[PDB]
Amino acid sequence: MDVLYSLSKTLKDARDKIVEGTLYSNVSDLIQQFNQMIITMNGNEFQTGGIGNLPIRNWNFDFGLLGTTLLNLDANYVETARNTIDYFVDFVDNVCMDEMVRESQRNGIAPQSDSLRKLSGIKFKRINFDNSS
Amino acid sequence: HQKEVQYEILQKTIPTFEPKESILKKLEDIKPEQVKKQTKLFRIFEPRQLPVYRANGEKELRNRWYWKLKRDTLPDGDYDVREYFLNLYDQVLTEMPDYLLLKDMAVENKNSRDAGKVVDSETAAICDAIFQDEETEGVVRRFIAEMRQRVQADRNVVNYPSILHPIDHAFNEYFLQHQLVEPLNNDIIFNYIPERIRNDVNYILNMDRNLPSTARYIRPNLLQDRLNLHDNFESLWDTITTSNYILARSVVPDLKELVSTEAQIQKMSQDLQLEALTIQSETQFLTGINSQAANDCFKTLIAAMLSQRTMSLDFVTTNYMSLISGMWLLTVVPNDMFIRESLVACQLAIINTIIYPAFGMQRMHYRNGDPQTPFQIAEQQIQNFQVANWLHFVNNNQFRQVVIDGVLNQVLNDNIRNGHVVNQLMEALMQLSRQQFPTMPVDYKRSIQRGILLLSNRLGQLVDLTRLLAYNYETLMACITMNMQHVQTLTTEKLQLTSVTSLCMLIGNATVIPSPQTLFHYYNVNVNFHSNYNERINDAVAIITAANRLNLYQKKMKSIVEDFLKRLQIFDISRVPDDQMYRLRDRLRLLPVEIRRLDIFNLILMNMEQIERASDKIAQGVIIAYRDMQLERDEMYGYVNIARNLDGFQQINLEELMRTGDYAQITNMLLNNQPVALVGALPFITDSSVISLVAKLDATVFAQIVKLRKVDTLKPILYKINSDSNDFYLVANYDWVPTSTTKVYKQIPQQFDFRASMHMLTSNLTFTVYSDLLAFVSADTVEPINAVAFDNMRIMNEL
Repeated sequence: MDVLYSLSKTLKDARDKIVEGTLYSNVSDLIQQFNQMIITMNGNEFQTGGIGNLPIRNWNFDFGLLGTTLLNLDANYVETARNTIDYFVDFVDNVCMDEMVRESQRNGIAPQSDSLRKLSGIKFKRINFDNSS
Repeated sequence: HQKEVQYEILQKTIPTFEPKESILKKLEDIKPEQVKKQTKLFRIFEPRQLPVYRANGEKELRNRWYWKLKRDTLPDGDYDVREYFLNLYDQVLTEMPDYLLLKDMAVENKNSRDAGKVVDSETAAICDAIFQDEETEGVVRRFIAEMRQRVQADRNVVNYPSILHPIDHAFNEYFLQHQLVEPLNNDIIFNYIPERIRNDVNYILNMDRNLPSTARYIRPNLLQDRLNLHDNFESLWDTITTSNYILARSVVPDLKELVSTEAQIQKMSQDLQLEALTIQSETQFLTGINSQAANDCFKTLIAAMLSQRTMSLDFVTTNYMSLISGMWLLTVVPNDMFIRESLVACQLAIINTIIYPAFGMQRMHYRNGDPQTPFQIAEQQIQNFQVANWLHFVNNNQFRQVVIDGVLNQVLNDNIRNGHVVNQLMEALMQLSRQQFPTMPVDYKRSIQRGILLLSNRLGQLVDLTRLLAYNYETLMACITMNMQHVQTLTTEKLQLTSVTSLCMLIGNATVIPSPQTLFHYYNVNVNFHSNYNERINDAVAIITAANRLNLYQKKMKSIVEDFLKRLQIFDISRVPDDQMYRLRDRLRLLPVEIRRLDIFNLILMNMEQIERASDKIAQGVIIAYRDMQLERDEMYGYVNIARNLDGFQQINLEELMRTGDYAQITNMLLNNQPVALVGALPFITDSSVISLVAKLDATVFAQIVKLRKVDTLKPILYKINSDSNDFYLVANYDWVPTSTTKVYKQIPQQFDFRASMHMLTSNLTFTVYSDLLAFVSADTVEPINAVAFDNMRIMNEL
């Protein structure tokens, strides 16, 4: 849950802050967090959605890191970031939907969908950051 | 011949200095980060008196104070200006002080009526010049005469008046506000000692020194590896583990009171009865058995584990005494410390010469690449509990990983640390000494069993040796500061099994532990290396990020990476493969910049434009307007064809034009007299001749651009017409407006303002910085006869 929230929060920050012309100092910490997220998610396969009419979606992560060398963000930087962000937002939305449609009598607090169970592993805890909601 | 050639091909890719041993010196000459002190205030600007002119161009009777660059050395061309500011960034970083004590720079104010002092002597000179100036406001004069420093010795604080340009003030204020000296006390020194040494009762640590409250120290930067050189840098990691292995070798203690080599050799010969055998190598069997080999084995094992440098096993298969010793070696040393092929070879020799023949088992047809080692197969295929249990331990005696004080450590099974597992080994080999060896010729069987018993009957010595090895390893590992990453290295340290035999047959009961001074030296060298590594990473990252943010696109980060590796002191850069150099560049790019360097860079980047526009030898551009524009009336020139801005003109970037080589647009515009503004750092000619303006020579300087398709010789004319011109009467005695068709995009010097330049600089009155913290510790040890292990029993108990 903390990892799913961290993914979503990183993506929201990236959508709101990785904008054309902005000082790299406005995004540096976010770029570090985003690159950490990419590194952690790279090489991992996820499957979401096999309950009801929720379609089966397969997710593969092989993305490049965002640059760190610019002084102000330009169109190229924003476009690369936007493509990666679009894929990640789609994945997070599907994982959230997959979790929202499942329930359990015994351990209903614990994750139910396979993707959130995979994201509960230690190899994803690095993604975790500011939990402010 | 062939083997050397192939090994040389491999070694040419490894940046290890070929005389391995000499690396020790290079590691020991790495010092703590050098402490930098400021001797004077950092200044880029000075006040200077310049002549001024009335609106009619007549020189006035008073000069005016203006800020000017002390060193005006700016080049032409925008790219070279940005290179200049990168070099300025490097200069500031190298000369950045770690602390400041303003009283050292405090000098006397000549006009003070209250024994006033200022920092620094440049401020004194400026203040005297302002005090003497007739155009100075009386209030400023009285304030110079009254302004006072404040020395509060009780609070250890000083405040001094200074005159500084705002940029110079920003630099000096940053230096004052961000010093690297922290208060130093006995608690910090005590905590600096590794915790596992503070808790070992074999070492007695005392603090027989009083630190004053004025004591200072600079913390080492012991951040764990941000480059992850243990991942995907085979050559660099091989060099790192080699250098660490050399250092660990230097700090491992030498063994004392070994068994007499003559006596043990004769005992071994009598038991083994080699002469009575038919072994084709009778002499070689006991060669390499001596005190030097035993000490070398001790050092090699402990140092290899300390550096996590992979070991290879060198043995003769026919030497079953070597294999019997290798059984102990595999019992105590984790199997992952060996290269897979060597471990498999030694285990397979032990299986197919000693163990399976002992139990009458068919020899193991082992297959290379099997996920199971020969011992892992034997553990399942052997039914005897002694041998199977010893095999099980060997199969699982790999290093355990644990983080202590933020440092990853490779630690041993507790049965190794207390030496209990040697008993199991003893048990197994006692069983092997009772075995029939069904088809084996009996003299050879007797020799094998007697060698087995030669190792078996040293059970007490072997338990003591295992405990001693483990204790020395743990005590020395306490001094490691960088993560002990376990990787199978490109090259290995070759360990002779005859040296293992020497250690096993010759060790006595004389405990030897690291000296407290040896531990402190080892820890200090480790800390110095770690700190230097971090500081060179930070320097490289800062320069790379500055070059990128300054848009220095011709800059080669490869030279930066090479300088970084050279400053790490342990790499022969000529033998670093190109792929690893580029990977190093890529990983360095991803790291963020350290706060102090990034702040200095921000200061430089924000003040770059002001510094560049203060230069008297470059203009920021030139507007070619083929209309007649009146010369501006500027207090600094008289009449001057100076442009305040570029509003109203298309801009051609001169750097872009130089880079592309495409002169079509500029040539078309110049041919067709299309008004334009050429933008970029340009040298200019100062022409004071009215006749030159009437000749319209400022319009004659651009055609060479088209002729040569170059812009690096463009030198526009900046007219400076005033009463000092030889032909100024033409302006004065005729009715006409001086005009030109070109203007020079340049800025006017900032006037000196006393209120905006006077600051109070604050610092500590005085402190003493210290570097060798462990020099404040009195460190004794117990008598080695009384040294105990982690289990509180004596390391060696056979006494």
